[PDB]
Amino acid sequence: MFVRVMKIAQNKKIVTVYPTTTIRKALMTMNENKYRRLPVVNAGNNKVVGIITSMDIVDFMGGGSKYNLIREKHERNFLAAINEPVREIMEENVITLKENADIDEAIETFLTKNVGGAPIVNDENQLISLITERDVIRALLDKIDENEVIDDYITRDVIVATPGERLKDVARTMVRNGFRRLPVVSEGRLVGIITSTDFIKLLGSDWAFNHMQTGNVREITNVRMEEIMKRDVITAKEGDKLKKIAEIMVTNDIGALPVVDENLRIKGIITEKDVLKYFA
Ligand SMILES: Nc1ncnc2c1ncn2[C@@H]1O[C@H](COP(=O)(O)OP(=O)(O)OP(=O)(O)O)[C@@H](O)[C@H]1O
Ligand SMILES: Nc1ncnc2c1ncn2[C@@H]1O[C@H](COP(=O)(O)OP(=O)(O)OP(=O)(O)O)[C@@H](O)[C@H]1O
Ligand SMILES: Nc1ncnc2c1ncn2[C@@H]1O[C@H](COP(=O)(O)OP(=O)(O)O)[C@@H](O)[C@H]1O
Ligand SMILES: Nc1ncnc2c1ncn2[C@@H]1O[C@H](COP(=O)(O)O)[C@@H](O)[C@H]1O
Repeated sequence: MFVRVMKIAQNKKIVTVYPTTTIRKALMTMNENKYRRLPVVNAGNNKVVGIITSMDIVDFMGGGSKYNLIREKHERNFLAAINEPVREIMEENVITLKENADIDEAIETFLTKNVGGAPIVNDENQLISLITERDVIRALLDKIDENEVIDDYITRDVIVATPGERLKDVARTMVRNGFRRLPVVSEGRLVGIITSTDFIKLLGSDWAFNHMQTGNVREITNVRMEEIMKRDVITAKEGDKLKKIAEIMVTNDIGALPVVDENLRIKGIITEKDVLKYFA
């Protein structure tokens, strides 16, 4: 079937920033709009020139190569570094869809190009809209066979964080593996979840505005997972229906559920991208 992606796209206007928008302001925008994904456009002609997600912020904070903007150019000063324009840490060469793109293209793009959301552009590459894996799952939820089970879709080998792990280390794990969410596991048992969004929430805390002005930047990246993880996790289990799990994700704006034992031992993880393999 050939259904236009545009027929689904968030008919809300898309929140954007500009290349000269500071990292600080981009962070606030992410925070204020709850949107953890921001297209970078010209002011301008509205051409998509970049994209910045919470994962890019986690990179910048210590998880990857973008951290050297802080450590090197700005000699460990997180607060001066965030005055840098967003173009310094945004991803360029963006994966986009043409305004005539269809659902199957979007899905293939999500499944093969390891993205969860893509800007929809026209022929001038001006921003029209954006589509996420959630929008597609929401639109096709009642087209999932009610009997289809989650087993085949579960990612068995889970990359994990522990309650004692420092933020600077979990950030490495997230960025290196390209996983925004890590189940938190201790002695084989699920004790929580931590995501890249949590790291962003932390930066906009009173606790963090304190250490920055009178910090002690390092104390932010030294926080252990137990201090900030979500302890009570929406989990899935083998034998659960795929449609049930999918519905739970979409109705809660949650992208990932750790898959657990009745004893809370980790069997796997299932995410929105996995759900979309049903329509592969
Ligand atoms: N459409 C895109 N085109 C190019 N790069 C992108 C795009 N979307 C995200 N990225 C980049 O991918 C890297 C990982 O970010 P993130 O994991 O937040 O995106 P994602 O993989 O699309 O999200 P999700 O885990 O919900 O599927 C970041 O550097 C981000 O800038
Ligand atoms: N399975 C879960 N159970 C309980 N809490 C969760 C679960 N998954 C994520 N969270 C919490 O939800 C909050 C938002 O997480 P996150 O933004 O990474 O979810 P998401 O799938 O990316 O949805 P979105 O991309 O639309 O924001 C975080 O505080 C995270 O700890
Ligand atoms: N923590 C993890 N450990 C192992 N695999 C994971 C983890 N998180 C996600 N995956 C798998 O990686 C693939 C891409 O999923 P994705 O939704 O982009 O991950 P995430 O939401 O954490 O960024 C999926 O098959 C998913 O099950
Ligand atoms: N955008 C960036 N991302 C990562 N590291 C950077 C970035 N900008 C500057 N740096 C680091 O800061 C050092 C000095 O930068 P510069 O003074 O602008 O030439 C560089 O050698 C890099 O190691």
